[PDB]
Amino acid sequence: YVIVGVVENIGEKEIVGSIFYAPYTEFKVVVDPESLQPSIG
Amino acid sequence: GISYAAQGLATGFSTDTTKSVFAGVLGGKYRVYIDQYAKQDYFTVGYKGPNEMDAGIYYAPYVALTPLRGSDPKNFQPVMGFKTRYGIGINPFAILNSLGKNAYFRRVYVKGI
Repeated sequence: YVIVGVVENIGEKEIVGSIFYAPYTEFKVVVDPESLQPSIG
Repeated sequence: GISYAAQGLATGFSTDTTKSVFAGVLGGKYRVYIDQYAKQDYFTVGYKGPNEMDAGIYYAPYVALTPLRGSDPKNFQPVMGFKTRYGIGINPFAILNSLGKNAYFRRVYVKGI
């Protein structure tokens, strides 16, 4: 398909959009040394 | 006693046992080591020059005694260990070209002991 639409702002705020995204931080990467397999999540 | 059993340790009542290295030199010529995993009974004679390229067999460690660590939440028991990466090989003489072929070594099966 094809989509046409608009994201727009008033000053610094991206107030206009069909979809909005708001990440919550305080991308966390950790090592999990479970058993013999210290993988990264 | 040219080939040793570390008799000094025996004398001192096992002050060590050091059971990991070549025992000593037979004939004043051959450095001799115990195969602690020998399957039947045997000896192998081999040559080694001072040059690392004159061994006939190679072991070329990349990683050695690197610790491993962690924990098991099922019971929260520790995980500890060791890894190595070394590789082996021989003077090609052409593994398939190794079996019974490497001139640097001669293996004799021993019976009657």
